[PDB]
Amino acid sequence: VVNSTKIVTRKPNDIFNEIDKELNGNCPFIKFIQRDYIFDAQFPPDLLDLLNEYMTKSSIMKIITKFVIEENPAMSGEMSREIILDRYSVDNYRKLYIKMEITNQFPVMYDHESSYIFVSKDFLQLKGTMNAFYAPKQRILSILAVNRLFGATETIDFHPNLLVYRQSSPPVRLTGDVYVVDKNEKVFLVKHVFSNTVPAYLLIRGDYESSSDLKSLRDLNPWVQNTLLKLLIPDS
Amino acid sequence: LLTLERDHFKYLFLTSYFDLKDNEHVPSEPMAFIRNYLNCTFDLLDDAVLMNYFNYLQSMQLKHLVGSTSTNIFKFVKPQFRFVCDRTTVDILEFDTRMYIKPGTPVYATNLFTSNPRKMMAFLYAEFGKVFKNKIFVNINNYGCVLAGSAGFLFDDAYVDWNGVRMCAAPRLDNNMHPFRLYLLGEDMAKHFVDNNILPPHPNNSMFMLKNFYKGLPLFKSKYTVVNSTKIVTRKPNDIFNEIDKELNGNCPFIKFIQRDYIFDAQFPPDLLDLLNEYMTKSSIMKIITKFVIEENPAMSGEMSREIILDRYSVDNYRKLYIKMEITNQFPVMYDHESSYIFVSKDFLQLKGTMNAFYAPKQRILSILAVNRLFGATETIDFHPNLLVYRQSSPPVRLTGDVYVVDKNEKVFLVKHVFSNTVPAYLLIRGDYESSSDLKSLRDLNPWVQNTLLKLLIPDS
Amino acid sequence: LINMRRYRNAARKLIHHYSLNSTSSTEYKISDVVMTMIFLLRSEKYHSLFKLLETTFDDYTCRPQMTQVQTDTLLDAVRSLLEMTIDLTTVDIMRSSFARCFNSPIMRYAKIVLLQNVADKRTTLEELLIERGEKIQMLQPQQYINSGTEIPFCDDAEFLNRLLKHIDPYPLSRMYYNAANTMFYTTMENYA
Amino acid sequence: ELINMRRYRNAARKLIHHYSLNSTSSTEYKISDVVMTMIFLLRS
Amino acid sequence: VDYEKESKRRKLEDEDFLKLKALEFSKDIVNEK
Amino acid sequence: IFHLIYNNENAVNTICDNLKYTEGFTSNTQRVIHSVYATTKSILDTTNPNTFCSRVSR
Amino acid sequence: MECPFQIQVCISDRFFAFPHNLVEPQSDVGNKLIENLIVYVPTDDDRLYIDKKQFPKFNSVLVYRHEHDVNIDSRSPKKTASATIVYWNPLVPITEIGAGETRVFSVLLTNNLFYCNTMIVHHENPKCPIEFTYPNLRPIACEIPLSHFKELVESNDFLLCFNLETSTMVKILSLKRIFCIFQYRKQPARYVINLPHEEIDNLYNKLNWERTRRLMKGDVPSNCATVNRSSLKYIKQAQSLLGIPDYSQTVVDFVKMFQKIIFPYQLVPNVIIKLNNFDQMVKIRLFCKNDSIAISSSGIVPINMPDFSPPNTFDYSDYANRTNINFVTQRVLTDGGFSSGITVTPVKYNYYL
Repeated sequence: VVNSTKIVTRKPNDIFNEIDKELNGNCPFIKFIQRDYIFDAQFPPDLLDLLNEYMTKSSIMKIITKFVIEENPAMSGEMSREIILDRYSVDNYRKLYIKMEITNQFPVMYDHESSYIFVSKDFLQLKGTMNAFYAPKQRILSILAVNRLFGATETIDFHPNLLVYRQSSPPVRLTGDVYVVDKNEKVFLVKHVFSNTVPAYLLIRGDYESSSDLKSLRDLNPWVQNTLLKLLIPDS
Repeated sequence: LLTLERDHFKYLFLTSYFDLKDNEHVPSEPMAFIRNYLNCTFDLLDDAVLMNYFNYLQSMQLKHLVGSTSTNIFKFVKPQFRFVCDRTTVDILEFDTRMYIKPGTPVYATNLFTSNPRKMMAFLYAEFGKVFKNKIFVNINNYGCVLAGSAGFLFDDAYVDWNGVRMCAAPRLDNNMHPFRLYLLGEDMAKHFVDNNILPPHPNNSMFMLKNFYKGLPLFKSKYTVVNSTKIVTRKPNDIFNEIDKELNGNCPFIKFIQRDYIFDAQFPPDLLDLLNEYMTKSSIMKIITKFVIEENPAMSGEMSREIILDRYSVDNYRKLYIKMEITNQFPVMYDHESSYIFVSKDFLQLKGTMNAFYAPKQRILSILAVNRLFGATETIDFHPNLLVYRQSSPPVRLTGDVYVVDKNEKVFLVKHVFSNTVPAYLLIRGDYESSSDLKSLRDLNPWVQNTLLKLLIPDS
Repeated sequence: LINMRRYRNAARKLIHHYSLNSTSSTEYKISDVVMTMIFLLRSEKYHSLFKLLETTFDDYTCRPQMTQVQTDTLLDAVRSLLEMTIDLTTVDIMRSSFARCFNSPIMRYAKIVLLQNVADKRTTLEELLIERGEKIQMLQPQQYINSGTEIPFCDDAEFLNRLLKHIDPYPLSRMYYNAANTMFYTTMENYA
Repeated sequence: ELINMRRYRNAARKLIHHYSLNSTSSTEYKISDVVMTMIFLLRS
Repeated sequence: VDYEKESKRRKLEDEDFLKLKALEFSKDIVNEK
Repeated sequence: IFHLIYNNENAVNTICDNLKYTEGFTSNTQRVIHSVYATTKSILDTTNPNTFCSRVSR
Repeated sequence: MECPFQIQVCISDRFFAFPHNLVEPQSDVGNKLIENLIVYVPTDDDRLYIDKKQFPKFNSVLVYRHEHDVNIDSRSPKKTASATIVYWNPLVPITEIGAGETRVFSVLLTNNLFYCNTMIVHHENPKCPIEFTYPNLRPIACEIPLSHFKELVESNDFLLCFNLETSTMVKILSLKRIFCIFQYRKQPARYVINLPHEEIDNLYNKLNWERTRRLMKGDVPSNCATVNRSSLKYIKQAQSLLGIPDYSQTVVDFVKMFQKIIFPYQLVPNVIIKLNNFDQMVKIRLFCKNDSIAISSSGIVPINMPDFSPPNTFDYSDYANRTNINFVTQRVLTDGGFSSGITVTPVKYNYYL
């Protein structure tokens, strides 16, 4: 333990603010852990302190990073230290700064556990989706390829108006992977990687044309496919 | 065990803080006590006195002073000064390409000094490996090892900035005898040494030694033949300028204005200030200040074997000294061809952003000293094209000597001119002018005038 | 508390109009005058100007006496407020205008006036003509051109077209209004 | 003190009373007087 | 006394490293295919 | 113009020198020649870099 | 951004050419070396510069263009124990890893590799090229420098060209490789980048950030920096004003010209000040060996002290007042017979006068 501190709250926005501050300062990624038994009893504070020395391999963890990654290294922090936020109780959390060491033990996650990306004010997570968000100022609907969203205190219901039809006298050319969602409505899904190398897809509606051959949606992964089903099929 | 009085703490600081050799003036008690203190025969010394001295340093508020109540501070290699490295690197300059340090990295000056960093490297890197271990790739040279530009250790001189870069030749050469101080990068290294009481194996010694709280400035006793003296207190630069002007006007051909290069290090006790007044640092600041207009006749000549010195020995206290002109008098080392300073008179104003350019309104003249600095300017005027009022003349006004073209379209020229009192400079003129001889390229001009001209001419878009 | 920013804005607009430093013409009201005076009182920076105007509440047919330091402070304050340049002549113009306003009674129709009581002896245009012409004839030509010469007309038709495009969105009506009122107000100041 | 609180009170009382009784100008009160009254109210 | 043999050897290599790369991107004697 | 388009530096230099020693070169002919040469060189400098990039283009 | 410890990254300018010798089979959990090798390259053309015959340790060698697999989170890439995985100059996140440790060689150090745990940085003695912005140049297809390798190591005047649809990361990698080749050139080479000024500025910014990352990882400082276009324009204006032919004077030497002033006059040259300001838009401080003070844009400062002395160090009230300022300004106006363009400012003072 390089350093430690504790906090108490029942307001998720507080935890999200702590995470956002840590990420903004210098943290490339935070290990947010939640103990998988904090709901089993009103544990005495002494018992909580005793348990704090220990961890359960099955507890919950999230590798949370920031959506926008600063290009320059001016924001780089210590290269041999990590930040952990442990929800060791129902309402008490402990922030820990520890030395980056292999011997450190951690809860077992999925072999290819998808990373979490913090939600910024530039967009809002679509209700009923763990990986879909909408940027109003950009008028863009985006679906993370393999990454979860995190920290969203607010969500917006999907609505066709979001997919404002782009007007263009000549069809706007597109490149890379393109998929047809609704030929009648000129709705397409375009593979897009955020310059910080975050894979995702952009759902667009408008006068578009593809440089290459359009591709079947079945090529997409089940994650994006499930999100798309939720977003597209009306919940009659 | 030897002891020492608070009244002798001034002697202790004088001896231990600076690179002073004129130790003959230390009374007997402080002499012996400091001798043992420096040779690190701490077993013969009262540790309580060391704690008292540390508290005295804290009371005087020495900058960067960091420590605890452990005698290991003096008895072992320990971080004694702390400060953050923050270099606004200018890659276009061929700086002294030392090991890179990440901005914001803490840096600690330890009391350890070595005559050969490469030999200490074994032990120091052993400690570094103890601290970090693993297989961390590090930048290691014969003068230290650096981890990710954020941790580790290195050897340098006893005095570095860590905020600026290294450039140009050294006005001082004390490396002849000066061992390299040890510097520690990272709270990790600092804390490790503090807690572990690290100390290299003994072969003080020839190989290395400890100089606790040893800044190492080239201090020396003035040995001045003081004809007269006086002191003043002020924070108003106009007051100092007025004193200088009075001295120059009366009979002084030139004044030696000295400023001590450490007056910002602590709230030095007045007793300590008095003790230091007997001494001077070779690296302190000096300015040879004369008067722009030099009276032609000798009626204004003063004593030919006396000099006037104005020493800013503290932040707010200055001492004016009249001393006999004597070669043996020691002075701070200036540049081999240190340019002289010229006092600014009311006839003109120094141009903002220029150390050698001024404008005379009544004459409507912009002048740039060839090799001389301006001094005393409490006011400055922003450059503006209106200053270069275009001279009207039906026939082009003839010019002689060296002439240079600044703007042919705007009839702007630079004319070499020497003030009758033999002060070289150039006059920037705009108007209907013609040259008797061939016009000359500006590249012929020195870098000093060239820099001033660039500042004055290129608009700061 | 008060909206010192709004107070300041109203004060600035009113001062501009009453100093003839802005061709802009708009409605003004006792609310605006009160804005101005309250801002001046509240501002430590402008206490001197507040005092000057407050003195107008009296007979106001008097020349305030100030030290050079006082005059410089007042001019600096006014110049900082209007961000310009200025003159103690403008100071006196504002004093007279505000005195006339303060002494004026509440009314429904804004009193259109001309400049009056600025800078004792009444002089006619003829006397000014005689005196100024004599002094001018005394003066000598600073510079001159020779006979003939040639008006330097431009030639680049593309340059002319570019300028035309650059000026197209400028309403001739507004430009004419601004220019005419500028000339009129400067003439008014000279006369007063 | 810039404000002559006594004179300011006098003017403020005059106008407020005047207005406390009627609903008009009564043209011997002058914009100044308003200003006088309002400044008094601010200061008090 | 652990000299920076690594740095010295690195510079020595860099001297002819460009020539070695030129050898790599040189021409081949024959076309086996 | 032709000796510029076609890379004939010898002919260009010959013409330049002859114009230097022909007619009132200094008065206005020199400036006219420099203007024409500058225009041609500007066009050629606009074209040639893109042409070379096209040549080596994959 | 997180990286898996299973990847080890080596950064070296030499890696502009693939380091065949450094490749080695990786062992599995059973300590069985894998005879299959998979080499990943940023572009298809790169394959032609991988000689499979230079891998005796392996029995099968395959080469592919690394491509972002949107279906795999880089935070936990899929593992393929059947082959040893090597990435050369990767431009997109590594979504696949080999047996043992997945090896990476790169001349670039992007954020993706920046957080990579194992970072091996090769150090080189700097050797800078020459920026020669100017409308007999030798065109170079930057996308394929190794094709032009002979010319790059022989000639000294290169026109750097790019295909229209070349990607930004491809451009950055090509420029980095070319600059490494110049770093190994004995004779600095002049070059001209046939790209828009803003694009060149962005590329230079990204290269600077990459160099910063390398330094933070422990790379040796290199003076072989680059100049933003605004700074170049300012330098050109200065040279023209001084009457210095641009082709004759190099920017580096132009700046060095004022080192004679830096220390002896204890002043920061205005050229350096302006260059620093340009970089900031995209303060100065320095000293000499054994020097007791530091020269700064603010003036003289005691070593290690802040760039500004305590506020109450000097009292300027005597002249730093409206009365004195106005008096001096009015005197100047009267004496010079001026009516505008005059401005007087009180002179403040840092630590020292």
